[PDB]
Amino acid sequence: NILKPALSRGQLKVIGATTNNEYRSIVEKDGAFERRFQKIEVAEPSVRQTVAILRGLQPKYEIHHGVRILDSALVTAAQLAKRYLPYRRLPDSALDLVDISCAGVAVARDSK
Amino acid sequence: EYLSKYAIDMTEQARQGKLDPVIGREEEIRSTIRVLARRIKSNPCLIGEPGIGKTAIIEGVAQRIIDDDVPTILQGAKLFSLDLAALTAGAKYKGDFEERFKGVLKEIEESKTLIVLFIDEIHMLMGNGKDDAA
Amino acid sequence: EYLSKYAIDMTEQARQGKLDPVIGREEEIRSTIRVLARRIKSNPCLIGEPGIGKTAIIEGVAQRIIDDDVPTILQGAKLFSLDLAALTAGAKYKGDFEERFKGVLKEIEESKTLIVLFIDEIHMLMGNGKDDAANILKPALSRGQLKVIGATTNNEYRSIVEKDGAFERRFQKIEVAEPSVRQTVAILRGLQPKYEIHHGVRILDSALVTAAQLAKRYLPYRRLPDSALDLVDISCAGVAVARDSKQNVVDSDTISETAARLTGIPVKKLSESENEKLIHMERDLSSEVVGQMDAIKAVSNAVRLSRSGLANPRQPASFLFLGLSGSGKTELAKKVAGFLFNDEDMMIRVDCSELSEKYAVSKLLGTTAGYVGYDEGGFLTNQLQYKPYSVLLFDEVEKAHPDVLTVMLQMLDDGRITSGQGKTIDCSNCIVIMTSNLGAEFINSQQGSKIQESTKNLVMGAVRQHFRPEFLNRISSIVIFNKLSRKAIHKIVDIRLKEIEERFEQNDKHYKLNLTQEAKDFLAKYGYSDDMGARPLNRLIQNEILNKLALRILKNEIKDKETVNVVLEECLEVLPNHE
Ligand SMILES: Nc1ncnc2c1ncn2[C@@H]1O[C@H](COP(=O)(O)OP(=O)(O)OP(=O)(O)O)[C@@H](O)[C@H]1O
Ligand SMILES: Nc1ncnc2c1ncn2[C@@H]1O[C@H](COP(=O)(O)OP(=O)(O)OP(=O)(O)O)[C@@H](O)[C@H]1O
Repeated sequence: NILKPALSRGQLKVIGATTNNEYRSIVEKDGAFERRFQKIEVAEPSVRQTVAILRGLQPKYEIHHGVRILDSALVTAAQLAKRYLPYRRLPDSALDLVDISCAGVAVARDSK
Repeated sequence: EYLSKYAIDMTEQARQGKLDPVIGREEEIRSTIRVLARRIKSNPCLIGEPGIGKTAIIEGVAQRIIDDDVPTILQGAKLFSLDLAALTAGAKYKGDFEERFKGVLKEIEESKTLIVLFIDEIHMLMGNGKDDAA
Repeated sequence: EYLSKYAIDMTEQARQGKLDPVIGREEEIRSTIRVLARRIKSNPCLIGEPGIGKTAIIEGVAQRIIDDDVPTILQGAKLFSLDLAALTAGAKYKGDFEERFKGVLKEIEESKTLIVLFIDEIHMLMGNGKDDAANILKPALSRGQLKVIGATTNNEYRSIVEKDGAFERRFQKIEVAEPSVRQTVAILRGLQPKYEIHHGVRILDSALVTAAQLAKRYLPYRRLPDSALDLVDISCAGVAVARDSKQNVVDSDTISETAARLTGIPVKKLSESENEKLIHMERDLSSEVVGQMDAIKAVSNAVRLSRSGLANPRQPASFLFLGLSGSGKTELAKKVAGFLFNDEDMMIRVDCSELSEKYAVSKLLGTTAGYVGYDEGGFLTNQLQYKPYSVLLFDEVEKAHPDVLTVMLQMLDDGRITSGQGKTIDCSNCIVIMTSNLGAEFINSQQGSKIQESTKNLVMGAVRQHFRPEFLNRISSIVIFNKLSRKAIHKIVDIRLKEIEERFEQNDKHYKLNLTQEAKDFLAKYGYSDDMGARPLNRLIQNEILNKLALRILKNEIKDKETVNVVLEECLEVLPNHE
């Protein structure tokens, strides 16, 4: 009855999260969970939105790595993420480019 | 008493207004009652898709009992919902959990009104492929 | 006295009248006694399907002992029901399990006669992973008589033997038979007074006969010793239950109807009206399906024969629907379900469109153990096990490969279809409707809307070329649907327009259907693409009416209702504005 009697009574508020195909498995294997949880579709952000996110996270990266990030750099990460990493969704794809680039600067400092 | 630890008094909850009033399903509640009113193997099980309302029927049973819509045969009755915990509270010390279960059964038959026990998720009764099902 | 702490004295129960007497089991009882009389292989094992009187024999033995129908050799023995608490009373303390079996296995022979132990479920011994779980005490001590009688399910016996070995060598396997209906009734009669007394109702003797006979036909999943009693006990309760809510058990009005409430099977409800079940069927099927009256009657009549169980106990109502596509070859089937279950969606559609002999049977019946995924029964087993009188539809059964057709051969004649699991279904109470397009080559000649004799034979030729006659010979009727004469089309257009209204959810916008004879003729005339049946009428309506309507709705040019007129096939009907 994992979470069951409580979810069924409005008690034990639970916020779940999973991947579309994982969900598919929930729906097929249990079914009743789909009747216990309210599905909320989460949408991939656009490039513009992705950049806004990156700007917001920019200080976490600058502080962590000890680097300064140009705004055009973040725009670039989002554009390149969409164009060159088509199989992986934008939030991480852009962040990987930003985070790794920042890391590279830091690593490079210790290379000399 | 094991019922005070391992089961919910559905009829208490009905009495307390904690259960939704049942709407319709008159034939299903009558069918349920006719089976419970049997003398031999009086054990109905509600089958249907999840999301159908079969629990609501069980709540309906409790409501019928509270307001005595239940036939004379079954009016002097109580309805409890057995948690899996009777068995799933831990099997440490093989057989103990089966004994708690049997304990519950002793309480149910022993005199104190026609106590009927509700088994939710009856699939759990399957045990470990018979074997542990005892 | 371990036995007085952990076991029930079965002869106590016999003496106290707590056990039911048994009928017809005398030889099987004698067999267990004769085995006990042996010095070697002295422990009988009652083996059979669940419910096949295995403990009835044992309970019967206890009575035969107190009644002295047992050799004195054995008669002086006492019988006890063991296991369970015998073991589970201990838990902590390794070896307690042996200590629990040990004094039992000593007291059993210590002066106070010989005690026969009953392990009703031998299969629950041996040990869960062996673990020397005191089971070893049995073989170890088994030389000292310590006679044990036990029982197991046929399936379980196999498991006992394979798991232990010694048990096969120590026990005498005994097959226990399922009784015939005649024997079953005799059993029921013996128990009749127990139920009459227990419930305070009477039972008609014909009712007992009915329970056994009815159960044999409509409860194939439960063995007669139980199935017949279930109908008796449930019925008796039904009488007492109704009586004692805020008399006797009638063969018909109580048992036949009870079984139907339990299992489904409308024909055993012995309904008060074949007007509101058959007559209305023809009318309503005819009301919605225009033309093909011949088919409607064929089905209605085949269905009629199932009333009261008159139809053959091993043959589903069965049809093969041939004819022009668009003639309602599957629409009729839905309407039949629409009548039978008062709901068209209750029909079990079988996707015959997708068949290969290598998957074709397996997706219907599933597979055996050892194969990726068991969940057997995709389309047939999983439905028929729960819906005894469902109606099946095979959309293009003709695309089936011989393996499926073989399943259908069984279905159509002794429908004890074996699932991949190995368990049968027994769906003789279902309705089987199958379809095919084979007659297209002849019916498309358009030479007469009612199938003509030449056409009929040519169509049946193709059917007989395609399916083996063995299949065809098992179908209740083969019907070639009539083509949709213009006459039919006018009636159909009205029906379709109403259907559109009926399906239009929340009909704020609703059809006025100011068809007038002119648009009726427009749809009926221009939509009469005879060689495609009625289906094109739908396309015409979508193209000419609904598209415009949808646009006017989107533009909010319509607030409610729905104006119709003809503006002037070039007129295109054209619905008017509204607001
Ligand atoms: N006929 C009804 N009368 C009153 N309440 C109902 C009725 N049908 C549904 N409900 C309400 O909605 C729920 C019906 O779902 P129910 O609890 O029966 O789930 P369920 O059918 O048991 O499915 P499950 O197998 O996930 O338990 C009830 O909890 C009740 O609140
Ligand atoms: N005799 C009829 N009266 C009213 N409507 C009909 C009639 N025949 C056909 N229709 C309409 O046309 C369609 C007939 O569907 P149906 O699938 O039976 O055609 P079909 O011949 O089965 O197609 P196919 O042979 O490929 O399964 C239905 O959608 C129904 O609305």
